[PDB]
Amino acid sequence: MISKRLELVASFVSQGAILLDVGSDHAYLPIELVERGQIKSAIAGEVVEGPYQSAVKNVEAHGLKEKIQVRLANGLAAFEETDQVSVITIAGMGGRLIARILEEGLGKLANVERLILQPNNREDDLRIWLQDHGFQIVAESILEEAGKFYEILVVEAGQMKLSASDVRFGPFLSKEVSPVFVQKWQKEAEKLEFALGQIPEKNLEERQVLVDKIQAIKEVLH
Repeated sequence: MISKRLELVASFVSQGAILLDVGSDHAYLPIELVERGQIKSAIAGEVVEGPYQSAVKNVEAHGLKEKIQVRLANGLAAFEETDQVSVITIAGMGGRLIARILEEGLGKLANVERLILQPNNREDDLRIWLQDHGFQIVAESILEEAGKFYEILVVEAGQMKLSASDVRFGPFLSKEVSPVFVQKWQKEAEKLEFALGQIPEKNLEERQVLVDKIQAIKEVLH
């Protein structure tokens, strides 16, 4: 019932966890995880009425009302200390929206062991946010799906100090340089090389930003 993207997210969900899945997609991830004996129970948060009702019905269809609660609430409003959530997944959103949800519920995160985050974009700004709020990345994965590329960041409480290069490329991804990582950044290099092809020729400052981006990529791929 889940895609390769969410299956990859799933693989970081610690055995025995109590899970909060934020904006859960039809509750398929938590349903799947409980059905395979991987977690004890879950909360699926949904902020809109449609996705809320679909998550409620899927959980009911699967007979898992005793193990998965579905709550109508925005982001981290879906849980409280008393829920004993140990893992939170937040997947399928832009990275700055992930940061906004983490920021608004920042006061509840101290007793969560692990966050698994799959930003659709702005991964760099999410890594800055994490670092500035007392979180460290402890694993990263990257996949391709229908011709697009998705990063997954695994995070636990603690300090990190990222280089500009780790901010942009990922401290784990830039070390592995997997075949999928190469396709993503190579494709991004050619996009940049094409755009810098357009804009000419004066206004150096402007072309410069694109030039530095291209070298950064060349360096991390060497």
